[PDB]
Amino acid sequence: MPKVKRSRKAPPDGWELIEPTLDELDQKMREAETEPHEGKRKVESLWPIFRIHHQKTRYIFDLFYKRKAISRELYEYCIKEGYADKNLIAKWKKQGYENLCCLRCIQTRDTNFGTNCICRVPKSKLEVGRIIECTHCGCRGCS
Amino acid sequence: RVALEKSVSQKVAAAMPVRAADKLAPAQYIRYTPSQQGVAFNSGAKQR
Amino acid sequence: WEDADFPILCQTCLGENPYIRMTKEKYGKECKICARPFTVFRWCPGVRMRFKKTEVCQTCSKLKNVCQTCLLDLEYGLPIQVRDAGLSFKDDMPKSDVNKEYYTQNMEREISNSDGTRPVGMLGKATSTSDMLLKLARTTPYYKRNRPHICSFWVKGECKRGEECPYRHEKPTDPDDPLADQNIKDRYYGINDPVADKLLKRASTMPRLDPPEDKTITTLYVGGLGDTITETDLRNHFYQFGEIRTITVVQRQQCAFIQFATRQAAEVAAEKSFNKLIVNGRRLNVKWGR
Amino acid sequence: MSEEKLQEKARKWQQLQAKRYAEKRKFGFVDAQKEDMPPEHVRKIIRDHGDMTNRKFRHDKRVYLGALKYMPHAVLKLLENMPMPWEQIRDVPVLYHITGAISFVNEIPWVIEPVYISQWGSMWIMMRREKRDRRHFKRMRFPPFDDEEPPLDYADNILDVEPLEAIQLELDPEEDAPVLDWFYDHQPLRDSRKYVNGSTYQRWQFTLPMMSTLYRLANQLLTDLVDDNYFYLFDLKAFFTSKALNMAIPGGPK
Amino acid sequence: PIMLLSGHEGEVYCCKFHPNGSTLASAGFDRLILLWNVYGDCDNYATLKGHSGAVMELHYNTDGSMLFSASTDKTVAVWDSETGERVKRLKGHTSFVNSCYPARRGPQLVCTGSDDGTVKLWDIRKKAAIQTFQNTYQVLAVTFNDTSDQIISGGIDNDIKVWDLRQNKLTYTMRGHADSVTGLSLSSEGSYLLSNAMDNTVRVWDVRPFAPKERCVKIFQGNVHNFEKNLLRCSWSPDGSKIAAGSADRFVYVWDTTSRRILYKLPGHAGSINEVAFHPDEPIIISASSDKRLYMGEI
Amino acid sequence: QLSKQYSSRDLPSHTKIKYRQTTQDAPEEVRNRD
Amino acid sequence: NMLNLLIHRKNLNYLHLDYNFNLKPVKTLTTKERKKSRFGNAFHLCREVLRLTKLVVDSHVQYRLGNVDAFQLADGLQYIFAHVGQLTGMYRYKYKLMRQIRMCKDLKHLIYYRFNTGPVGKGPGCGFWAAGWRVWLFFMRGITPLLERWLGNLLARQFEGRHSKGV
Amino acid sequence: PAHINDFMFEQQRRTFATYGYALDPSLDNHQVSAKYIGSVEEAEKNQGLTVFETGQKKTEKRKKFKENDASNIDGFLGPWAKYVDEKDVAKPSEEEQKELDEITAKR
Ligand SMILES: O=P(O)(O)O[C@H]1[C@@H](OP(=O)(O)O)[C@@H](OP(=O)(O)O)[C@@H](OP(=O)(O)O)[C@@H](OP(=O)(O)O)[C@H]1OP(=O)(O)O
Ligand SMILES: [Zn+2]
Ligand SMILES: [Zn+2]
Ligand SMILES: [Zn+2]
Repeated sequence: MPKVKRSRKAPPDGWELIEPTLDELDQKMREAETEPHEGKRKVESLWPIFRIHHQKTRYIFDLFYKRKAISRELYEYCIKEGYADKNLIAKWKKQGYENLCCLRCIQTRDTNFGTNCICRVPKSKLEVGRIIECTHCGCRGCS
Repeated sequence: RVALEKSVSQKVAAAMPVRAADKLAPAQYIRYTPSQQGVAFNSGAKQR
Repeated sequence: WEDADFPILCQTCLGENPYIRMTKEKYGKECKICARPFTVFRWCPGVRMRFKKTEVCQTCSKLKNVCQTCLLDLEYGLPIQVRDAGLSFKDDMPKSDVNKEYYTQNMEREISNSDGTRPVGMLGKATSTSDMLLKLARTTPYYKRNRPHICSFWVKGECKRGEECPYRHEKPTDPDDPLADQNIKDRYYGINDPVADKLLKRASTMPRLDPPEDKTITTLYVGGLGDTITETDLRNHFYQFGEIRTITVVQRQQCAFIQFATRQAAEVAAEKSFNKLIVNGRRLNVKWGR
Repeated sequence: MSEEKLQEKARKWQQLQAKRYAEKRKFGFVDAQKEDMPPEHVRKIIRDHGDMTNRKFRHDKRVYLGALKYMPHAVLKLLENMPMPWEQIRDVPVLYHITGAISFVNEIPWVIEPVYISQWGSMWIMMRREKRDRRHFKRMRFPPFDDEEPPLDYADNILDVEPLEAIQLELDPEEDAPVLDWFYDHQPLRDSRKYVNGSTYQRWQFTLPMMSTLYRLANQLLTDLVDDNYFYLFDLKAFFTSKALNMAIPGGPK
Repeated sequence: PIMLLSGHEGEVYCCKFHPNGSTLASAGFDRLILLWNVYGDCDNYATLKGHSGAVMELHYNTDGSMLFSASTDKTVAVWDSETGERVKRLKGHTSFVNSCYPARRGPQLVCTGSDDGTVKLWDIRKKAAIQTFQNTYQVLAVTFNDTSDQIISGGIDNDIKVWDLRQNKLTYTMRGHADSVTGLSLSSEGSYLLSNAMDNTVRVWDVRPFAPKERCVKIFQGNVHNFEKNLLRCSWSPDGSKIAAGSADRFVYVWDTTSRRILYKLPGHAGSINEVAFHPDEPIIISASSDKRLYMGEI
Repeated sequence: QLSKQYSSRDLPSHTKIKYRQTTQDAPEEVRNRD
Repeated sequence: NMLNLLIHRKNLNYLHLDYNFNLKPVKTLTTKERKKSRFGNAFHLCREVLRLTKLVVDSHVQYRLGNVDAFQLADGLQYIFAHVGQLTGMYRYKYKLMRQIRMCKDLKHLIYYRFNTGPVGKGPGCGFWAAGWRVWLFFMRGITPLLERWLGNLLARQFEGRHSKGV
Repeated sequence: PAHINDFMFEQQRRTFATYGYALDPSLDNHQVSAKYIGSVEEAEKNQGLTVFETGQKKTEKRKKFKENDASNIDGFLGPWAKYVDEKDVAKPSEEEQKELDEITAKR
């Protein structure tokens, strides 16, 4: 019933303290995944998923880099099994990109004029206080 | 020969119909002089 | 299919910034009149204004000489019926299905042989802009056209999208008003468009000089003259317009009284000058004297 | 002229010029990539659209239909990667339409040739010793599902289940030392630059013990001929001639 | 004929002749340097490569034997017109080196103007710097004086500056331009120097042993700037007879030294003209414009 | 108004034009001949 | 979903395609509907190809649910590929298929009569499904451009309309 | 058919968008000067500051929340952090509500 594991390799042994957090997070992902398509909207019914996804990888990003509270081996096992997100992480590690909402909000080809979401514009340079809801992620100004 | 064959190419590329879709050409820039020039509209400028 | 280089649009509808960014889509939609597929151009009018779209073929535009989305005339800028009436035009574009598709086909074949420079047909033979047309014309850009629609949710209370409600969260207009229901097809054909009738009544109530009863009342009173005018200047106002017989420049009342030699000449002069004979900046009031 | 004027002039022009000639908008710079979405994105879209009967969608109707022209590609791409009985689960890269209209498995199954033949040879031995030593073989039923039983959901039905041991043959630790660990992997040495080109998986290079065990393992699916004069009048040219003369050798085609 | 040349992928910023009048060099955003033959069909033989940034200024030597080319990527480059290959990568510039000038008829020596706040003097042989006059700010154009002993530079603060190579101080500062100067070119007189500046005015100056102390000589009207603030460059004719300028107005401006009249505002271009080149032999004009191609006008 | 219909017989075929070679009868020889 | 959207767009409400891709009428149809509702070889070739793939993926789903076995899955797949003639009914619509069909018989006589060379018996448990799989993959390599052409024509004709002007 | 440079057009457009004034684009055959078009007095008083150019602005930025510790199960607002000075419901009120009911009946 968990993210049943493909490796068949033994998890390295920090796995036992990050186990329950990831487990309840996957509980929350399954639940917010099934949450059925109410009179909510058709653009915004996919905002939970991106939200949760960021969370999980964010969490592991902490416990390896900002706490150094897990090993390289355990962290790599946790990427390989699809808890984390290899490139969301490898993007987070850049300099202008600490809080990037979803990896698609910087895809230049997915938008006709060749730009990023207004998600990506610094809040100051707009200064108009206008609510921003990037249609992709639902984020409100990732950076 | 030139005009002939280019029109050929378009008519036969219709008969490709499985269009090996090429990229969209780079964004063009066009400079436009309205007929209705004046400072009532265009924020006083003449061209856009 | 049509194929264009740019839209052909009113300056009101094109926007405010000098720098606009606009997208094209080849064979994107069907002209609501020409009924055939067109290329559709979409631009963001301004900050917090709805994206507008060209809504009529380039031929369906050049034929009646209008703005492909604003639909108002190109030079003056009134509804198509008003401009037609002011040009005294009689536009014979067919209505039924087969006749209209056939007429569109041949009109397009003949407009293919053009220069792309000016409207085809009587729209060149009717460019004599009458003072009624110039008088009804819009002056500055009525840029209230480009604000978004009315939020059914925010009209019922529901626009829970915060401030992002996709429509102006104001009061819905009472549907009884004539200025509410104007179908695109009629507004292009000019048959019973309420804005046309309201603007025509406004043009009928607008001030124009009145004619007298007697043919012998050939003295015309111009009120509000001022002492910066000359008798020779009043002449030059009413000299080549026919013949003037006499001119009394009343300086004790700042007015003038022009006796003419031709009734139609003086009538044309004074009516054409009604409150709008602006010589040296004076609002003279042209009327027939006692 | 005012100095602070010139100073914020240097400020403005510095920032302006700096961004305008930034390496980002250099000439031939091409934007980096499109990296992967999460899986739940696909899963949610497709379970949402369901069977396009709810009028809430009603516009993906047209694209849904128009995508039929390409479904013989999706089928071919799907069936050419099926998971090969020594595996329980295979994960594949998937390219899909953002409305769930179509789903192309986006991959080509490269294999190492001697590895592959050895794996299928082990299958030969296992299948045979199993069919000999099973009391009664039960043949599944076709079709396995009924005409109006709607298809199952992955998420509700297979997502969390445990996947039922596959047909490994159990390799002996001494003689098959050089392969016992990586034998039954999906793409065996995918990420070890000593033996494979890289992650595009061309170009193997192997050790001679590796090759010897592989050989012995695939021994069942193999010819124990050593040379070519076995096919004396039984090669391509003999057949080309016979066909040309309309005469036919004993065991050859006509 | 008009002879429009094409084959450049992005703007061409710099175009100039062989000092022979034999071959053509042009360069710009595409980070490489194209060469052509001026005569015949105006055909392209060679393409020099290597510069990672935009080629902001190419400059010949006075024989035509080695090529200097200032790049955006903090570097100048000298190459062999014999081969097209790099001999030297003048590194060490701490920012955008926009302008380059090889000493003519003196020892081989180079002055480079850059966006670092310094003008730099370099010897080609030593792989080391000679002198550097950090005034305060970006220098946008630089040219020597025919003695190879003063160095003139024009930047953002509108006061054209000249350093003495031996006392190394601000020798000559001249004033009168209302906004940033964008181009200097000293005529083959060795005396008269031409200055474009986007304030819409072009000026003429003269560096001599003795000058009237306020050497603002001739003034012409016509050049334009806009939201582009592209770098605008001027030149004298081989004779000191006609001044050629470009502008963001798509009009090649050809004026005269004598009557300062507008001999030409020629249309024909599509984007801003960044550099006009005079033939050292002929009445041949080559326009490098931001419309990604060139023109070969004959007057 | 261009259709996307298509035909089995409008597939590309014989896409190179043979030209009359040096010995077959090229317009040069027949230009010469008596 | 695609095939049902096709059926219901043509306004043919009296037919329905069930979940194993059988097409069945839910009334008795008059002549006008027996005619209006005839379909072509494009529709049916696509139907039958999808039926083959559903047979395959559903054998795999049975494996993954726990219902069968590794050996039963392997042999059932071998079965599927050997007997496409009696399970799909594809040959009706592109009869050239029998090339493939005869091939997958020849292979099976080889493999079987080398599989059971010893004590191994004539029973079901022989799944060595590489060969037939290969065969149907090459068939698909050939058929995809054909079917993409035929389906492009069908969809065009359904959305533009048939051209009776300059035939 | 112009050909212009790319950073600069977007710079001028964003300027005119968020500041309300812009370096007018008319490339006239009569040599005009650099004139700030639109909100001219705004360009004068704001020193021509562009939305892209950094500049001193003491403008009160709207108050927002910040819950960026991703271990709280319902905690992480992260990049999706709402604005703190935002409303919690959006609706029209008693007078406009009855008026809209009256209008929907009139229609
Ligand atoms: O039904 P088919 O396509 O004709 O294949 C079967 C079958 O093969 P499956 O095992 O895949 O069903 C049999 O196999 P066994 O009975 O051997 O297990 C058998 O082949 P045998 O002849 O070897 O029995 C039989 O053939 P027949 O009806 O002649 O017995 C026949 O294969 P054929 O193509 O040989 O008919
Ligand atoms: Zn976004
Ligand atoms: Zn996002
Ligand atoms: Zn974001």
